[PDB]
Amino acid sequence: HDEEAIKQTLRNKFNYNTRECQTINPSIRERGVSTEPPPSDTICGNITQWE
Amino acid sequence: KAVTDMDINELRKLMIGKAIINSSDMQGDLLQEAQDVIQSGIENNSAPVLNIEAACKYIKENLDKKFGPTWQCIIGEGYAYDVTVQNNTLLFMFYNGNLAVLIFKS
Repeated sequence: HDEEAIKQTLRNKFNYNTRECQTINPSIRERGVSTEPPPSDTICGNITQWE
Repeated sequence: KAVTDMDINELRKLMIGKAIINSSDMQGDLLQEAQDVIQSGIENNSAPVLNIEAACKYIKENLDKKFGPTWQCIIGEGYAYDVTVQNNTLLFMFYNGNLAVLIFKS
């Protein structure tokens, strides 16, 4: 057996185990929100003693 | 007697607690809270001689704490004004006698 083969032979399924791990990520989303204050109206009031 | 006996001087002297509302544009529940506070405040600050500035200062401070930061109310014997206000933020009520009160939220 060659030294390179022995190095490959040294690694074993029980000897080396590979596991793939990922972190859950929420999908990116784009949303547009517009806010506009309540409508305002002009009011004119005249008060007199008789009224 | 009755209405014929009653005179303008007599009517003012006979009742000083009568409340008359001329213009309403604010929600009724909101108006009830405002009407009780304004009537109580004006009588307390009326003093020996009624002060227009004194009544407004008490009303302005109470209204700002009660609802919103910028609240403007003006009371005068007679006046003409054009005011732009937010929906359901203006209440107009005049007290018995020559007293006109205007309160609005800006």
